[PDB]
Amino acid sequence: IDLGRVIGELIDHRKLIISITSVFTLFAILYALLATPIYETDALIQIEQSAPETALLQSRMILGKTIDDLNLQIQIEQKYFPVIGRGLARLMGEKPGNIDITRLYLPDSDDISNNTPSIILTVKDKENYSINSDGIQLNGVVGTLLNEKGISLLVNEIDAKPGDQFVITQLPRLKAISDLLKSFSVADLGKDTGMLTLTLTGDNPKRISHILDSISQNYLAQNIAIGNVRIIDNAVTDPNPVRPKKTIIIVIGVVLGLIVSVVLVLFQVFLRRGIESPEQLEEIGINVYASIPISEWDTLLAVGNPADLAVEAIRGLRTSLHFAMMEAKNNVLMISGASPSAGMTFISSNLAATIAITGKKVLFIDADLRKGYAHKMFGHKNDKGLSEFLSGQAAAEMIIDKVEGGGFDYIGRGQIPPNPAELLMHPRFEQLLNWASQNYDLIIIDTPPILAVTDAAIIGRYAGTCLLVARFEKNTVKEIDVSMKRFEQSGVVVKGCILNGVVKKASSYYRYGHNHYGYSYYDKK
Amino acid sequence: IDLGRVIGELIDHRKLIISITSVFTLFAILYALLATPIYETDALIQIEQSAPETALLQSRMILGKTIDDLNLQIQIEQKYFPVIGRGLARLMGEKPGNIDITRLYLPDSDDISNNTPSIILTVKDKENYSINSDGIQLNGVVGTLLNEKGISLLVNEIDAKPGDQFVITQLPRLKAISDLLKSFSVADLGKDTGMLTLTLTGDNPKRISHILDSISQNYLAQNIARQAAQDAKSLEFLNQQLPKVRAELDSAEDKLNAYRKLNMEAKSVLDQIVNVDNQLNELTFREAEVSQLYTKEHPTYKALMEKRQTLQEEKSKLNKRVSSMPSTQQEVLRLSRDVESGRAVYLQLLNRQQELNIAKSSAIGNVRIIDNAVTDPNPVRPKKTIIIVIGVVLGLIVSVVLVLFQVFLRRGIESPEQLEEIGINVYASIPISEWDTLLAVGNPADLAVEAIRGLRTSLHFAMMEAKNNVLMISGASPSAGMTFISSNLAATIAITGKKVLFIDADLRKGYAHKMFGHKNDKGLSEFLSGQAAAEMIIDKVEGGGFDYIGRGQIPPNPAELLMHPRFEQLLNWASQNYDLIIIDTPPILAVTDAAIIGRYAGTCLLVARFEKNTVKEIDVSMKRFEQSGVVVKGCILNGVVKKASSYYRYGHNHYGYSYYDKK
Amino acid sequence: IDLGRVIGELIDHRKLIISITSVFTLFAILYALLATPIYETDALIQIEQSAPETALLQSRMILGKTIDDLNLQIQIEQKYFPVIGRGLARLMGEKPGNIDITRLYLPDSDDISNNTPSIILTVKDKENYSINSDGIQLNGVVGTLLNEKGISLLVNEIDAKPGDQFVITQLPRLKAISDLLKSFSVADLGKDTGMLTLTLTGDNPKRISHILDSISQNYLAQNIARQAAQDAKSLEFLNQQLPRAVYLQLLNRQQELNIAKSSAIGNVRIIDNAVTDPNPVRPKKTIIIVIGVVLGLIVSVVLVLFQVFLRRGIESPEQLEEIGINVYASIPISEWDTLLAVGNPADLAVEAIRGLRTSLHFAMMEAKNNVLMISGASPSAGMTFISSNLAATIAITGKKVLFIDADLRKGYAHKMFGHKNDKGLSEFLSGQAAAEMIIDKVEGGGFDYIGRGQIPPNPAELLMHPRFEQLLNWASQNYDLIIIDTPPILAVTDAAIIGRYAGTCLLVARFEKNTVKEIDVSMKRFEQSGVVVKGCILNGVVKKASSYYRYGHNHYGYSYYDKK
Repeated sequence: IDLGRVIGELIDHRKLIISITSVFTLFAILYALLATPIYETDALIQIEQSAPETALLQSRMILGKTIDDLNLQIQIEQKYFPVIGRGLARLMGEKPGNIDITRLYLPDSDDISNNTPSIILTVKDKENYSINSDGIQLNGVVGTLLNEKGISLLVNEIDAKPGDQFVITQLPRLKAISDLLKSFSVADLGKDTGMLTLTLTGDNPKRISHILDSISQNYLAQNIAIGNVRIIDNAVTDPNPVRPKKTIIIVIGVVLGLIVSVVLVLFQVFLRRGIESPEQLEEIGINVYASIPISEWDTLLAVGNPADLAVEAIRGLRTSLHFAMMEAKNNVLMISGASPSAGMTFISSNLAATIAITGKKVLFIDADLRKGYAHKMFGHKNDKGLSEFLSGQAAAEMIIDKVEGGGFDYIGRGQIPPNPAELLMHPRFEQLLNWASQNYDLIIIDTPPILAVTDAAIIGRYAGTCLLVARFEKNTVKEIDVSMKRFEQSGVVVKGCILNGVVKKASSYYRYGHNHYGYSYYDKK
Repeated sequence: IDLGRVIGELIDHRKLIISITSVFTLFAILYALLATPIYETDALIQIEQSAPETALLQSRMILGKTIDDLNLQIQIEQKYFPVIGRGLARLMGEKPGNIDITRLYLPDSDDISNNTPSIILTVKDKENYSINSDGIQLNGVVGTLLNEKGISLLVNEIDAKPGDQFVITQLPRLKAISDLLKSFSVADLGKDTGMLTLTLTGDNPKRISHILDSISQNYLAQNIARQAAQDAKSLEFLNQQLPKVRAELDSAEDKLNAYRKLNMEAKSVLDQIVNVDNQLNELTFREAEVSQLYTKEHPTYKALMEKRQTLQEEKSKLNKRVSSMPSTQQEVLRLSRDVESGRAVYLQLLNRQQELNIAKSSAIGNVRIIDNAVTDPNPVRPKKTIIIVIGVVLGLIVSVVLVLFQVFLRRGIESPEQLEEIGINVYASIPISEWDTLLAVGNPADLAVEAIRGLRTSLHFAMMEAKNNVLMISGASPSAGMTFISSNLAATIAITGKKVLFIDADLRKGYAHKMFGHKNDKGLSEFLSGQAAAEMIIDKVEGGGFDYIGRGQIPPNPAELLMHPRFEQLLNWASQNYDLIIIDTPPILAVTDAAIIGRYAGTCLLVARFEKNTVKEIDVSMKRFEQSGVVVKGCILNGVVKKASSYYRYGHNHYGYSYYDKK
Repeated sequence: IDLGRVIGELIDHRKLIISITSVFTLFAILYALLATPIYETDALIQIEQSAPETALLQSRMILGKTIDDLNLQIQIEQKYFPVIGRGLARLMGEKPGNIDITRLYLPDSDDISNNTPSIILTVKDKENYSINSDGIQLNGVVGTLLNEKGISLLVNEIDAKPGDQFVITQLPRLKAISDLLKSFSVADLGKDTGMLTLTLTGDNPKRISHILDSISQNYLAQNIARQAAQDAKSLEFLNQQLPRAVYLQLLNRQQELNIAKSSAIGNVRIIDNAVTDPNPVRPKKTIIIVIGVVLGLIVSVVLVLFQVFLRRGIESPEQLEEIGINVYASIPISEWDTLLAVGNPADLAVEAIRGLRTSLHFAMMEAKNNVLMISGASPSAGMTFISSNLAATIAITGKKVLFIDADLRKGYAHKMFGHKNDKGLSEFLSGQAAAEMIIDKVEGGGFDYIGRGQIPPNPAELLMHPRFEQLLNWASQNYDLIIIDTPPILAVTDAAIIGRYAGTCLLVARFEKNTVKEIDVSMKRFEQSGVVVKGCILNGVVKKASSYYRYGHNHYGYSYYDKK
């Protein structure tokens, strides 16, 4: 692999790379916007040490006293149904509602697992509200305390709009202490100075500053009730959130999308075996006679769009065949796919059309007695196709039908017989070929793939020329070689191959200095 | 790839390299010349340790005093419309105008995000000015304070030319402290030494030294008041006053609760008066401290009573506004004023007690300011020289990687050597002519015409021992110069006294008829489709000497017209009247017409384009011709350009010398 | 590459190498002898610490007191127009004049263009002088102060010659402190020890020692003042506390504090006062010259290496013979309108052409006819020099030689031999001249020549006329050898047309200018047109040691005569 191969592969998969990278960046931006901003407050404390002050500041004594003072065991969360509701609600601009609760006793359900009782409060106005723990509806009022259903609850100053729901949890005191301890940090900036820097993170900037001030003053009061701790700086909140770090999140999104795109591209590059250029077949010693491009398009393409790029390639194939087919036993050309859906009847029918327009009589036999659909494609008197002639119940003149937008006669397969391979072994097939080799200038035979069924091997003994049809990416070089060796093993010589369905690729161009797709050539008018 | 290869590539792509490098250095130069200069000031403080003092100097407590005295919450920015207007105005010598604001209080929106209210002040003269917060136009005069629409402002000593605009922000005290702290630095410099090296950076050299002087003197006066605080009565005074103020606050809170158990203008004037009361109380305490540690005739004390008189006038106006509003909201406003002023005084006295307690128990005695703050007039940023150097180096690296990519990603033919390696005979390398008449006729002394004459002499030797005198010339891709080559070759072989017929068998995009002047009726199409004879389709080129057959009208079936026996009849007839027939044919990788025609031509030549075709393309064309029974004699490389990379990779550039007597 | 190759390359390029190194060294000596010498003074301070005293010495307080004492805000520079006038004036022995200014007050415009005001003082005699700020001339005298135009100046002791100019700048005190601090350096020789080394650099050896003594004395006075301030504060408190045993005790304490206050000498000791080192510390001339020499050598070697690796021209006949191109001669450079073979028959290039003639006699037998077409690869390859001199050397041997100049585009053999320029080869080809009107006699020659004639508009198509072949067939029986001169084949096609009629064809390759691939391309382009080039003549060979060490031979040839 070289630089040109790498860049060509990247250019080919530029849609996949761009899509995957943009999906990753979209997810990163969606996270950075919808992630709740977590703020930071800090306070400065002077010690006259600082090793035991840290362990006493984070003790459950100070922290629990702070929680008791500020009633931090009453958790209130405005209710948004998804994991994205809070973020987008902040993004639009709706101010998040808060209700001040000072006295809360839930019935202490204290079941096997859920140690934290929780209710949902629904705001009905600025004045009254409703409560539902487990569907039990209660109606309450700001001011007047509520003592009903094992519920004691005191709301002051509801600040929200009606319809808002709030999950209100009475979490245990140690859970609250652990929650405070998780976001509270004590450090010493100088490592030798008496100063301690207290830090608290949280989503509500005012609440965390109040909490850190309370921590500072609880520590101060504990010391005084003596070695003079003094509060240098009270807690103030940085208004810029410290998390989420939007820029690094987006950058990691972009970089990770690039890495995933690149690794998928290399997996696809090293895991594809199909044909990529005619050079791959010509290395094996196989003569490629045309590389037919993809046509973006029941009429024949060589008729509904004679100026199409694929029809031009097929004309090139016709001129190759006029030279390859001389010094052949007869005017019979057997076209065989390598695999099903190799685009082989497309090629044979359009080749019949382009050879017919040159003033030659062409007969298109559809000897795919298993899945042949030429009759469907050309319109049809479906009775008396090839099977009926082979099984003895038709004459040669009764099975030939003329294509309207054609110029070539054709013979349909007929009814799908139960024994397609054994009808073709009848001498009537060779009699039909010998008869048609006098009334027609060219006979093109449609055959099933040789790696599926043996029918093509039987038919190809009576064919002067035999051409395989490969699909551009679907068929492998080894499939073509296996097909030609299986033809040889049965006494049939494949003259060469027709690569079909070629698409424009930069990897081809850089790997093999030609892409093999072909130029468009007309004066635009 | 060797040294000569790389040198040749650099020489060839010198234009791209120079342009990219010059663009990068231009960007670096304009950045270094337009970025705002950042000056640095430094002081030297002597300490009688010093790590607690380094951490206490950078505390919000010490810095907040500097924001309070120097009004650092009033941000004034001279308004330049672009991101570069300030720098280019500095370059043109326009002195940055400045205005002095001693009192600014905005309507204090406090929305979700914009915590910093902003207004725009336009200068009209040396005396009056205009203001527009949110489109509301106001007219103010320096001196006389302005109280309008919940906006209090006092602008003094305006020193800008008329028409100058300024963005005035009242950024919050904590934001002011953060901005100050981000640019402030304190270092002991010895670890034992009492020597503290304070530094401060900023874009105004006169202002940062005032800030650093304020910081140094704040810390100095703090440590001095530490010595006199031990015996001072202020401690006991605060210890007695704080319970009284707390009791008054509790009484006010109880009264507010009893009365409770939202007019826009009422709340706005309440906020105005609360702010005025905070400023007045803080100014009273600052006046006391200054009168203790400074003199009355000191300029600071003069600023103090001037600001006090200003605040008193503002409070009087606010009280007059209150007296005009109905008593129903007046009662609520008075209760709110009492509660908020009690809270403010309680907080201020708590801060006073905190500062006094911190001052008292400081082990450090005499502190002395050795070097007052002085600003280095050479900006510390931008570092112009390194900026321009990085610009040059970055431009060079970018140019080198672009050139390396374009060298490793190119596949087009670089010399006839590439073709002749594959066993393809090149018969001429036609150069690019900088120049509707034929080049071989308009400029018979051209360089490309000389190459084409060489091609003529090479063809006379190639075309001997051929089947006939028919020469088919086919491109490899469109726009390979195939018709240029064939037409000028007909022009050169014509002047040698030979009868040349130029058939244009490109029935798809043939334009030789337009290029030679057209009796376009009865072209090759009409003859092929049977509606014309040979004698009526041959025309004569005026500046030529060779006859030509045009394509005619574009048929719907060019490849099927060309297979007619009429084409071979025409060629067999013309091969007896003419010494040479040259046929213009479409490319073989586009259509198959050339493959059909080449069966009737005794010699066939492909025209490759210099950089636009690949060697693999030429080989694919020759093999596609061979597969149809046409044998391509060789190739004509076309459009060659002079390249040093050819001269170092191969020994020859294949471009060709110019040879005439210069006159 | 090997040792022999690089040695030969340096030997060949010795002129470039020596010239580049010489230019670099002249730059080095010019810089070393014109850069202003910088002297360094040193003083020794001992502390009985050492970390804060270093920062105190370099503080704006001590330095500012020094500048106020010595008036360092007045900067005086002798005026020389170039960046080299001062250096050359020092070289010529001109003692630098100085003026002593004790009081200066400039108008202090302090505008954006000029922050520090400046005037120019022109010395007219030992006493009087003139001043111009921005063109306004004012006359002053030593002694009598000048107070005019918002300018006050007191100049004392002018020591200079008349016509000397001095740029006098008034520096802001902070700028003077910045300048002083830049050159002043405090160090601790022990890194812990109380010993402090003070150094100061500058272009005036006496001034820097005065400044460093001022700094040291200000620092010492400040240090002893600190001990005296505490002692005087204690004494002042005792005196203010004076109201009988306590009275006598306080009197004794007052006397003790007086004696301790006056005994100032304390923490700082000035061991060495500043003295200037007479040898300037900068510019370090010898190392500068060494760097200049080495840099010139490196630059020369790099340029030589680039020229060696980027040259593609022919360097020996063996390069051509590697492909299989027969080289029949290598013609050296002749150091030299008459022919070389006639003006200087004993030249080295003419001897090489004689060797070529004897080689050609063998090469040209079994050829179709006696026609020899000589073509170049490039113009200016020496085609006509070789052709004409070869014709001369073959004509002195008593053979009929016809020299045809078939270069119809830039042929100048007629201008070389002297010309009856009418009826050249073009005129014969154009149909308007006979064969016999175009042949002319070379005067100092011995061979006939046919000039090209008037430059035709179609040189390549005239040569295609059968008249040309008729002329060759006719001349092939009236002459023993026809030498035809053509344009180069990589320029035009005329040589390929003419080579159809020549029995022998030879390419002339210029020694350094042409490339081996160029000669191969030329021969293959000849073959493609049915013309077989017998071989090559390398021309313009020069003597090179790189060839002698790379190849076993230089291919330039010996001179061979008996010197008398």
